[PDB]
Amino acid sequence: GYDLSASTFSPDGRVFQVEYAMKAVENSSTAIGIRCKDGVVFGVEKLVLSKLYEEGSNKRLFNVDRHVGMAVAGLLADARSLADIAREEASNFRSNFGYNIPLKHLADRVAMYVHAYTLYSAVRPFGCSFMLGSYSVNDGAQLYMIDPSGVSYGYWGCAIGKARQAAKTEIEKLQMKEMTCRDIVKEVAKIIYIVHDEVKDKAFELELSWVGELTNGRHEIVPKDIREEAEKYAKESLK
Amino acid sequence: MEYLIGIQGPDYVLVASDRVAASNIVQMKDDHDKMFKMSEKILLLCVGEAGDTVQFAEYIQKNVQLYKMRNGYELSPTAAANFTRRNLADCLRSRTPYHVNLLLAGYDEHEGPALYYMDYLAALAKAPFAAHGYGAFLTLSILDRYYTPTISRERAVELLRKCLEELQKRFILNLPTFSVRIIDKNGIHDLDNISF
Amino acid sequence: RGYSFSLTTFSPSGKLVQIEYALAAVAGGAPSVGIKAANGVVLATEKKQKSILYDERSVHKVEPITKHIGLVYSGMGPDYRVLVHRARKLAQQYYLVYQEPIPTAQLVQRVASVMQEYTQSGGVRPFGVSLLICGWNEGRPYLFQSDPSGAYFAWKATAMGKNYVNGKTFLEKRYNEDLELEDAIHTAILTLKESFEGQMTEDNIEVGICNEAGFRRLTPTEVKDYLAAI
Amino acid sequence: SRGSSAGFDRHITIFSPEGRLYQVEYAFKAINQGGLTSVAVRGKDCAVIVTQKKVPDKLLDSSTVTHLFKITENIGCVMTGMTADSRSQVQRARYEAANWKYKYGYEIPVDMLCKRIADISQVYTQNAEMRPLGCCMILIGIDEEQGPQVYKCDPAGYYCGFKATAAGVKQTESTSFLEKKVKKKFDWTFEQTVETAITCLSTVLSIDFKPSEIEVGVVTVENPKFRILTEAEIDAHLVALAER
Amino acid sequence: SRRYDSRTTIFSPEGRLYQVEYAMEAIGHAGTCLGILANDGVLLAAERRNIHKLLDEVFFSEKIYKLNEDMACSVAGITSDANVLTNELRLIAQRYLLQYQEPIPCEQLVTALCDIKQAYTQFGGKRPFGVSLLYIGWDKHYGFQLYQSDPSGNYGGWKATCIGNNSAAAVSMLKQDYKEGEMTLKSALALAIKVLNKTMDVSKLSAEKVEIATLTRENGKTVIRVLKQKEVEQLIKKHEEEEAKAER
Amino acid sequence: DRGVNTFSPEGRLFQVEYAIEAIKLGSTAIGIQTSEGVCLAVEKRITSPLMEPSSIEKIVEIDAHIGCAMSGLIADAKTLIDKARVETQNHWFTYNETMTVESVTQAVSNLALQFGEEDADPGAMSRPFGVALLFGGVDEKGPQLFHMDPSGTFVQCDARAIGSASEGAQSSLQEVYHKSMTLKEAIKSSLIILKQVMEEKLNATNIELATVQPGQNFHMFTKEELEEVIKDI
Amino acid sequence: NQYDNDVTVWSPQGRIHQIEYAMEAVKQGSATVGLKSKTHAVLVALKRAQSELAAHQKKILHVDNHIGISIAGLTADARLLCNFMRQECLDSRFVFDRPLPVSRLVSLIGSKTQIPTQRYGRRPYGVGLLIAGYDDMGPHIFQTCPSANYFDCRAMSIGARSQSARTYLERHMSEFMECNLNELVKHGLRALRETLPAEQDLTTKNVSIGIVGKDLEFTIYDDDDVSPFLEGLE
Amino acid sequence: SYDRAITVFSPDGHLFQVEYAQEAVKKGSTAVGVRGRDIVVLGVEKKSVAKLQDERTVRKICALDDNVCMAFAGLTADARIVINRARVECQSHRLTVEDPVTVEYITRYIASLKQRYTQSNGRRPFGISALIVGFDFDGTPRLYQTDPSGTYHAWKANAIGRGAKSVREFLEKNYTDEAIETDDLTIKLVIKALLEVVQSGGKNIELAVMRRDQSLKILNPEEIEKYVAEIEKEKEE
Ligand SMILES: [Cl-]
Ligand SMILES: [Cl-]
Ligand SMILES: [Cl-]
Ligand SMILES: [Cl-]
Ligand SMILES: [Cl-]
Ligand SMILES: [Cl-]
Ligand SMILES: [Cl-]
Ligand SMILES: [Cl-]
Ligand SMILES: [Cl-]
Ligand SMILES: [Cl-]
Ligand SMILES: [Cl-]
Ligand SMILES: [Cl-]
Ligand SMILES: [Cl-]
Ligand SMILES: [Cl-]
Ligand SMILES: [Cl-]
Ligand SMILES: [Cl-]
Ligand SMILES: [K+]
Ligand SMILES: [Mg+2]
Repeated sequence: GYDLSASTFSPDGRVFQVEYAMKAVENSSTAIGIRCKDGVVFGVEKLVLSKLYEEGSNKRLFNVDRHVGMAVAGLLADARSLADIAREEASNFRSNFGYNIPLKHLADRVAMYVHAYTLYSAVRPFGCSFMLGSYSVNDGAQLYMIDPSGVSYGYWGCAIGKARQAAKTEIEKLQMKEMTCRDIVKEVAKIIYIVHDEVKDKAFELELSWVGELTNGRHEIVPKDIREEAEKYAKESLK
Repeated sequence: MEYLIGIQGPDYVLVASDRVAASNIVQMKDDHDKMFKMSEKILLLCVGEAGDTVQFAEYIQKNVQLYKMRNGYELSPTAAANFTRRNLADCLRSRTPYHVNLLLAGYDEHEGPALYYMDYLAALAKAPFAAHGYGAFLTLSILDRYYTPTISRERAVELLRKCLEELQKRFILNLPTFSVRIIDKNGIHDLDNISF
Repeated sequence: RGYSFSLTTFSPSGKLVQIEYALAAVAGGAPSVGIKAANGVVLATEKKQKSILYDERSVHKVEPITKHIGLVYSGMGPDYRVLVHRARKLAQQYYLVYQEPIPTAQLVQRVASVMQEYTQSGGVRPFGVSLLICGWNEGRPYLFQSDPSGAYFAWKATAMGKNYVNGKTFLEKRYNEDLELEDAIHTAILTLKESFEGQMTEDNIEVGICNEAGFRRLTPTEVKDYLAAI
Repeated sequence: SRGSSAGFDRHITIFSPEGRLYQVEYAFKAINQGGLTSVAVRGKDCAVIVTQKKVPDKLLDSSTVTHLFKITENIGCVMTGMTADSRSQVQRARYEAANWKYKYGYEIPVDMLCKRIADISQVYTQNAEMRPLGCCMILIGIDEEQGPQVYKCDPAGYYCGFKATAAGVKQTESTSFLEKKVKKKFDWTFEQTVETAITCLSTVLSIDFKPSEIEVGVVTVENPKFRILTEAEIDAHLVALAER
Repeated sequence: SRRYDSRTTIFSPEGRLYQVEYAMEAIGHAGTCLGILANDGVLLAAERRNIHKLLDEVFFSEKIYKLNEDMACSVAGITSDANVLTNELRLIAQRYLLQYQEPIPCEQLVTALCDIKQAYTQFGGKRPFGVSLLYIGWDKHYGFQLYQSDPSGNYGGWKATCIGNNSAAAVSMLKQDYKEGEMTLKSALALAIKVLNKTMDVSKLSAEKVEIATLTRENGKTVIRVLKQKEVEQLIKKHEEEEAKAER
Repeated sequence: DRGVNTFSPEGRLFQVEYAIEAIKLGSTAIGIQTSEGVCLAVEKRITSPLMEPSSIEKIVEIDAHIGCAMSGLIADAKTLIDKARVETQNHWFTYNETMTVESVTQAVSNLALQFGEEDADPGAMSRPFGVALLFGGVDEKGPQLFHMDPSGTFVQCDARAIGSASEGAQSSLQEVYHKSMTLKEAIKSSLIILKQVMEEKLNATNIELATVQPGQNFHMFTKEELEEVIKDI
Repeated sequence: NQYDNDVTVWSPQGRIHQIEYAMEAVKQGSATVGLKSKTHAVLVALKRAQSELAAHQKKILHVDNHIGISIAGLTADARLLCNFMRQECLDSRFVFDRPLPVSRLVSLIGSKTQIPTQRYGRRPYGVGLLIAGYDDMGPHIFQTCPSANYFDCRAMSIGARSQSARTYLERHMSEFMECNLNELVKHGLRALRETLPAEQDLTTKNVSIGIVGKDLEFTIYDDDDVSPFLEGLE
Repeated sequence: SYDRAITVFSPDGHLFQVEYAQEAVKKGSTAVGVRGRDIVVLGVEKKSVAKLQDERTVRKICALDDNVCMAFAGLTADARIVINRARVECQSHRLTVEDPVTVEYITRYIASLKQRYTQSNGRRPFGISALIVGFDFDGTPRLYQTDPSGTYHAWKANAIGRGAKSVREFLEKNYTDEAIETDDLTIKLVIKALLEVVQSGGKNIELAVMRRDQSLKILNPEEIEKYVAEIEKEKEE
């Protein structure tokens, strides 16, 4: 059988172990990113598997540098490992070159690390996909997504996890190029509520973060009051 | 300051060494033995820096004995002398040099008696007679004067004594007793200590 | 990580099958010929070259190792480049120590030893190449073959790659010891023509010569000259 | 023989009974998984690379979707096949070129760079613990003595210089198109190099391109620095072609 | 990786080492190689496998290797493997000369190589070397000597032996004809030819198809020589004359 | 065939489970803890009258205040026993005090699960130890008996049997054990139980017995002392 | 079958069977409960005794003055991880002269335990922990898993029949924040008691208790010391 | 370096590589040891005879040091490795302790070497058992046996290799105070024990003795035939 090692091609030229890692991501609940006029907004449908957990357990949004957020889907221990790799890459870049890592370079560097786990019987591919978002006056808003194969591209809008397609269909309806982060957070909440399957998974938390002109290029959690209004807007829009 | 001497006759090698272990202004042992049996027909006599002397000689001894166990026969005196030299030379420029001066005395069935001199630098010379220590400065000329290649063992023990009496007379250090051994076809024989 | 176990092992009948299969890669390679003349050696090979699109001069199958030694192969090109590089390095290592160009036989022995390693060392397959190595030293020409096992052989003349059995019998009929280099080049090309298919040009074969002046590739114009008679 | 197999010869890079390396063969199939084709052509004055630019998803930042890469100021490349593998190989090429210049004091020749990458790929065909990269690299640059160069290397570690070449899904059809065309030309040499590249790609795909559906990179004897054409520049070529 | 490891250094259920046994089958198919000890010397005689007409003849032998001043060997089995081992023998021998300033006794050289062979059967997961060797030598402890070693890392001393193709038949002929304590180099040579004549059942024995080397002592020095073709043709002649005399 | 660090679907390491089965091939050993000290007793399991029974040592001194009884693959126990001896002496060296029975047992138990084949030194441990151990001794907590198996799990026991007839022997230990039992009663009980479970007829040469008491150091019973205890049983 | 022996082998469903199997080691451990108020974090554990004459396995371990753990699964893996936690705590006091924040220590566990899940020939840790701590952000109960995931908990139970204990905890969790210590420990014990067969009860032999809080360094209560907590239960 | 786990447990607690190593020992030539009062004797069945063999080069009885020797059964190449390891260790002991080894010390060393090769990555067990004999510094005679597992014990007498079972049976019945009261009888016991199994009425038997302080003496064919005739004419009555 041709699907047991990332160092074996199948006869059609596939690397099934990478495809299987992708299936782990596609089983996870949905995360979205949207780039807009003045920043990037992330949102995650964070399924609550027990009411015994604290609100805030198993965050899927991370700060990887002061100007860079990361949003994940897939196997969470793998994702946290990658957040640490991203952090180290950003820190090393600052020490060596003396300025904040450009988002595109950070994405490319972490993608190459992910890629290195797709060649060998000695290790397995990461079971996660993640988005990286930043804003600066010089570089504007940037949103990248990296998958288990190590491919990295830039996006206006992106979604990862099980309702990815349904989410992309909703993101496509927005003229995000002309909208502000404050407008977009509502829309992010709205879209998470639309694609959530309330019959098949009972309870979720909305996790929101942003980076933009309004945060002075710092990646931050969306303030509690704004998140709560965004949820109320999303719920009422579901009508 | 330690003294070693060897004298090779036609079918034997005679060796002697002082029996003193000194430290600072005191003799701390007066029956010390500076000879190491390597095999049935080989003695290594070793002097020099404390620690280095016993560590080096006992390493050589164990390896000579190992060769016998592995192979069922002994190294020749010449092979043993070259093995010793290789080790000392190999350590000369290492982190663990051995500051030792040696004589190796032996009898080989086919080659007869042999006496080898080695200094701490690991230069190896075969000689009809030789001596190490400050006492060599006072005794080598006595050996040059009276030796012959065919010197009998009774006469060789006299010649040895003249060297040792010369140390009593003229050398500033108190070396009152000496170990004496002879090697021949029949192995290693202990003789009486020569004592003053 | 590196696998530390051998990928070549003995079968119950005493065969090293990975080596036999490496030999099958060589047998399916493009033909190569070597002929030791009285005063030199010729190495000749066919290019497995489709397309007018290839820049035939961009990569060479006939390659210098030193001023006085050259080689060609049959089998897998990329494996060959490994061995060329190693041969060149071995030849320089020798020169640095001895300050004399490496004797052909010494270079062969060292390259063959590398090939042997790849039949036993951990986590690798043998080379899918046989080499023909020519040289001139001690006032005399040498032609050797080195195979995927690391075995080597001195030849007066031989063929390797596709249709090598018939090439060797063609050479057995045609070789004599007194033969000169120019005549030998001619017979080497005729030996390629035996199994060619599709009209010979100076662009789809390569020829190297070795004599007292040294090893060199023949130029396209020189090869065109020899091709006019064939 | 004829497709025989023993032991693990379809899983790792050991020889099959015919002397094949199935894992290497499968790496060539991996090149086609991405569904793209690239073409490269050289003339006396320039060398060009053209590839398809597919952006199916409207939410992609299309400025980040490229298969063209600068290796040095004077060496460009088009990658075909698995994307992350390709990016890795581009990074390695960048490193090898930079290291060459540091150690030797002159820019790496295109042939030498292509050879180095091909030699690195060779290792993956002989060592069992890693797979080959499922990608194909085409390099362009100007050599001071030989003029414009096009080189290609593959997952088997083969490499060659070309008058023109292709890679990916329609490689064979592109090769036939380019063969047929050069035979007509005096001194078997391409002259309208950017138009030949685009026409070849359009013919074998049956498309008729918009300027946002292809990318073009060039090096020239007068301007050796690798340059990527804008959309407007690509459009001036598409319109000039359309009118004959 | 555990899937791909063929586990070359493990026991089989009967306490066997299969790679060693299989390597022994490879040797059994290689060229016949015999060694005979005499009172005044020791010889090796080997079937040549390099016999194609277009081969060039550049070295002094095909399968006989000088190891040091006082020793030589021949090999049966995988040639490239033999080249690795013979190079190692030469190194061991020079390490011993450097250390002791006398030549390595013959049995000590054999033992040292056999410890390397043994290791390849016990650890490291590599295939063993597919070689058996015959060693001829003189030393000051046991004079003229003949050893055999095989891929298990076992060895033994012999008056006369054979490895490679048709060994079993060659050893029978040796058991019957060898005169313990009474062989000369002249008679050992005659016997070597007799044996090769019967065990090369691939055709009428010829000088081009065999190699013979002798090891003797002359004036306190060891002499190792590969017989020239002229000499070998003469020995084959004298054997064919003797078989004619044999009836009546 | 699978790796040595593979979990079964039940959440156990196959190699450890298999090592635990090897303990059942061992001869029976018994430990009992009393307020007056601990006794350790073991069946020698002699296989030929030509074997010297004194060369079977299945009870060993760890230090003057600690003994150890073993069952299973005895050769495996050597590196464990040596580690216990060395640790107690390291502790004495550093702290100038005797190491507790619990601490010695803990130190040895940290070697269990240190096996595996890609991570560690060139020839590190390939498999777990096929041994169970009873550590019996006296420290400031008083007399103590600890049990350890190849999982690296260790626990204090009032009485415990290990080895082939440990079921059986453990049932009899439940029956006879009580907290106020004297050492002499515990010694008698463990020999009565060994006598039941042993295939051979118990005598003064085919068993070993040792004690540790607050009074006195580790003591292996001599033949004559065994003969004396064996009279009543 | 072919996907279940190596932690490096993804299955076609996007699962890693070796990780799932390692989690079974925790489900078969004896139950333990952790819960917190605004001022204290408590651990309660059922100890198994192999036989009637064995002591009962330790379940609760000291990590630092402000942190302790309860374990379920392979004991030797628990000790290895506990030793790692101890060392990380010591390092933090050595370097910074302050206690390691509990959430940062749990992050370190997640990172350490993820590594062997991704490398050939390594295995997951076969242990689950409940972690009780107190720092500047108050009391904490965290849960760690063989998957290397971890959870910040209002309360939790892991091990055999822990679903029962979890149901009790959900039922009463709105009370926990405002409970005095005595009440909080009682809740822990009641939850743990839900895991027991109908006949059996909590005793001084089978219950272990760990407590840390605002005014109380991490302290373990066993044997006669659990008696105060067991009286005035029911 | 090669780090595969070679010796592992199987279901029911088996170590198959060690069991297979033991099978290798069982196919080896029979070896016997008896411990006498002031003598210890080793005897071993030869290989296959072979008239053209140099006998000296295949002995299966080996000196480890002046006061200790051993015989083995199983893989002869493995034995050589174990022997030369033990020879090195005897010299380390003399170096650091300034006494010769006890037979027990060197046995324990050899046994732990063997145990280590059943529990270390990349290696298979040694396919040999050894009978180790000699005298302790205080004159006490000793006979120990080691096997591939690393287990060792002391014996009054024992056999290893092919037919060890029946040779042990014979020894159990024949090892008395009477049968070891003298040097000759101890030696004649060993020969009798071998002649139980030894195919060509030996002939193919190697034998060696060690006396208190006296070092390994091997017996020549002439000396063995004298014991053989002396035993055979006694078994006529
Ligand atoms: Cl996704
Ligand atoms: Cl490996
Ligand atoms: Cl090169
Ligand atoms: Cl040169
Ligand atoms: Cl050239
Ligand atoms: Cl530079
Ligand atoms: Cl054109
Ligand atoms: Cl030499
Ligand atoms: Cl030499
Ligand atoms: Cl048990
Ligand atoms: Cl548990
Ligand atoms: Cl456990
Ligand atoms: Cl989890
Ligand atoms: Cl659970
Ligand atoms: Cl070892
Ligand atoms: Cl046996
Ligand atoms: K590969
Ligand atoms: Mg010093």
